Amino acid sequence: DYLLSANGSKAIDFVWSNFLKHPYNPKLKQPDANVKAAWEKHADWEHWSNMGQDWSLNTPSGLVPRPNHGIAHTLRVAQLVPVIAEFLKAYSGDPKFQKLTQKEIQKAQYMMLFSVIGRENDMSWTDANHYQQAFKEAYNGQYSKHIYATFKENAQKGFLNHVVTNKSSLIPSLFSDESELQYWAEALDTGKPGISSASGILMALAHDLDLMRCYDKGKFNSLKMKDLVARLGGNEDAAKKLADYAHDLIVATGDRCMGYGVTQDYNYSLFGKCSLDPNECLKQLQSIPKPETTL
Repeated sequence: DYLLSANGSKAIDFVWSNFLKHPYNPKLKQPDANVKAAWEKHADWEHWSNMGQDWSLNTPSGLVPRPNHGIAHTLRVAQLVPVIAEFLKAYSGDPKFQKLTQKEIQKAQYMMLFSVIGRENDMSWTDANHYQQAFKEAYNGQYSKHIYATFKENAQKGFLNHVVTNKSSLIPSLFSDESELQYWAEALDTGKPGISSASGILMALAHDLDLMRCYDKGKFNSLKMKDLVARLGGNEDAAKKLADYAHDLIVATGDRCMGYGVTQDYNYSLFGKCSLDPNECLKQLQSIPKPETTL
């Protein structure tokens, strides 16, 4: 509901125009020859080609950059936030979800719009660690700045640039004061915030659910589904209805689904409409009914 608010739509337009519609960084497409060789020594690491994975996607309506972390992904994880929050209040039994206010839910949803704007490639945190160590091995202990640290500062500066000229709209209708705005500026990280509070968990589950778009069924059920079921008081049925909703949002945007339910490849036509026009993407997400807490 808040994605249609004045603050929400403005944040959506900002992250799209300034970050999400722009290509990745060519320098971070692959490691150098030396780092590659050190990377290739670890036959237990995923290949260094992870830095170049999901660079862009060809589509009837145009070339879609960062297809795995674009506007479609961003809008979905935001759409999931208030829905998951209502499922947690009903099925968790955990007091800190009960103390979650509507205001905090709106902020959590708002912050997820900035969750992946700092990315310069599609590599994971586990991939970025591999780069740093492989770099260190190839150059005998030489320091290299962690790529996700660069991602965070990029996202921060983007967030700071937006909120600084819209303080009157954000405070106090969304953020109570500048200090609470300061809290989220420091908490903002790639994918999910570094906090483990009520809002932090809520935002983490939204990010985790949408990972069914790029995770195989085996990895998704083991790494993501179990703690979602565990978060809802071991209610696999409630977790299923939530995952069904995340699935339907992905299908609605023509995105690929690999880890849950009726899997599918890209719908290049539909995915292109949504990935190149946030309002068209939002319109598709609105075609899916909000799941009620009852089974």
